[PDB]
Amino acid sequence: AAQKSFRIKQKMAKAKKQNRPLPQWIRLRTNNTIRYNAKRRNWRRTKMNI
Amino acid sequence: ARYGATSTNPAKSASARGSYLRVSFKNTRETAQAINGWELTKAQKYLEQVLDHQRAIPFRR
Amino acid sequence: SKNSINRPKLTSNLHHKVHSLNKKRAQRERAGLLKPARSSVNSKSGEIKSVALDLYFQNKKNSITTRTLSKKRAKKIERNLKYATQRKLLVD
Amino acid sequence: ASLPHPKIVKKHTKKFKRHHSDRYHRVAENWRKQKGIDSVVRRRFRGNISQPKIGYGSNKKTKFLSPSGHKTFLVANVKDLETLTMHTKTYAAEIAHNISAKNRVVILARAKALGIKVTNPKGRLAL
Amino acid sequence: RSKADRMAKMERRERNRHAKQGESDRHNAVSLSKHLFSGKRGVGKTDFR
Amino acid sequence: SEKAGHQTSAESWGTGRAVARIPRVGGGGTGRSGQGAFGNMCRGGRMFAPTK
RNA sequence: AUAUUGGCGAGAGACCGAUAGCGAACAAGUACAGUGAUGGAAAGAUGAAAAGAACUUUGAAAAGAGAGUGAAAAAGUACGUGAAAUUGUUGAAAGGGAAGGGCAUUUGAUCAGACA
RNA sequence: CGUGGAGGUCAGUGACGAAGCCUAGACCGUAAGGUCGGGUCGAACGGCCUCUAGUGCAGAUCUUGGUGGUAGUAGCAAAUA
Repeated sequence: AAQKSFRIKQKMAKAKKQNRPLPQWIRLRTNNTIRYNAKRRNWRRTKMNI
Repeated sequence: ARYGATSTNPAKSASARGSYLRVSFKNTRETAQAINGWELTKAQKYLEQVLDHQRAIPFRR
Repeated sequence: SKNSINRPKLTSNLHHKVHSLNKKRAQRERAGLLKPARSSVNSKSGEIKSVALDLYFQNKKNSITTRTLSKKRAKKIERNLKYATQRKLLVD
Repeated sequence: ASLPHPKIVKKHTKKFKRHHSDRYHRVAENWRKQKGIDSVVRRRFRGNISQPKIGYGSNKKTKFLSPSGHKTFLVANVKDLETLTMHTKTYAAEIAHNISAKNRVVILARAKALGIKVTNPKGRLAL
Repeated sequence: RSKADRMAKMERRERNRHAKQGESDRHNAVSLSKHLFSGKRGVGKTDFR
Repeated sequence: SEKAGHQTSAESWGTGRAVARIPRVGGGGTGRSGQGAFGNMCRGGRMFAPTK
């Protein structure tokens, strides 16, 4: 944890950047099937296994 | 929306609906049957009395 | 019974039941909920029975709403009736 | 009027329901022979349902006649109907369920013209 | 933007009625758990107190 | 496909388990785990006598 | 000349039709699980066109009732059809520690057909 | 008797409504089943002669899914409020 290595921090940064709900303008595109972020993650709710 | 059975004139009638409504179904069936066929103002008064514990909803089924 | 062997119990209940049964039946018959006689002009014996058609002609002649006519079926009956009227128009 | 026939006797007017078709929804009313070795229905005990057997076969002189006294024939068009032109006292045309209303009025016109009896003339007609 | 908010709200119905705490709850419950069907308990120790 | 219905890793749960003894998928966390696996009667299992 | 369950490009089928066909018709080897080797799903259908219900009104709001679009909301992003189990309401009926089933008939309800 | 697909045929049925589903409305068959009426539906489907088969379920502590009674019940009484 605190006193990380950089590799872990880079993967956590990617996880933070992916911690995004769906942008609304996506839903308005033609022939859109994506409705929710199916790959959404939460810290208490599913661990990322490093 | 399609209502359930209906046996009254639509010009002289009014409808209300609540769907997917998060309240216990058994208790709601008991309280709705307590005011079936009642006069509307009398039914509202009775329900306000039920909140006030002066009268109770009879639980039949 | 075993406490009142000298009163009819089953027979009294059956008399009461037949009385109440046909009082209820006569109440239904007087309100006209029963279907009319086969010879009546209001009967449909030998003719197709349709809830949709009956509601359509009841709305045209101008309530019961458990028996409901959909706007889809109402439009279909209007279209079919236009066809039938055109057929009678070519007949006459 | 129809071709003369005796009384139409049905030796078993009730339908032969399946054994426990009433007890269970999963058991349909379509008749099935009870194949159990200890089936009281198959062993034909007293007080159980009757099973189909050839003794209930209808009279040959009357086996396919409707109560009106005609054998029912399914017609889909005028061409099918005209095969009963010479058999009008022995056959009554029934209009298939999927014939549309306009084709039905054509069929009724031809049938009345030839005198062929039509079983369900009321049909899809909502004149 | 109102249409977007309406569609986003009208989508979550099935996930909410499964109490899915949002988009991040994809916990799956197995069809049967083999530890629950212990077997023939009473010989030796058993699988739970 | 001859691998149709066979690719699953599953084994029977044994006797005395108050369940039918059909092979059930191992592992966990997927809903597929614990389900009948190989038989023709089973959803996802092989067909009886795969067409050759 | 031979082999070819791989790769690349094609053409077919008396094949399967969303519990089927590859595990995967869909952001499927995904989600998820396991320290790990590995295991591994569920999930297609509004409508021709979003025209996805402006506006009024009740409600804190979800929504409701009107209105409206649409051929049809008996198509309202729970969306083609919409079975059964199971349930609500209405109408009828039965019920003195089963219910169901067989034969027959009462009663009530319902209902088809025919012209010397 | 019934079902999926194939060859032939009825110049078969079908948006004036195919299939499907619902229906104490009807008819034929000893039966498997077949036929018709009404409602619903909305785009395909039958008869006959044949061909073919992944062809018919009440069960297998069957498989997958859904749903009940239990039941508004057990219960939500550890950590002073």
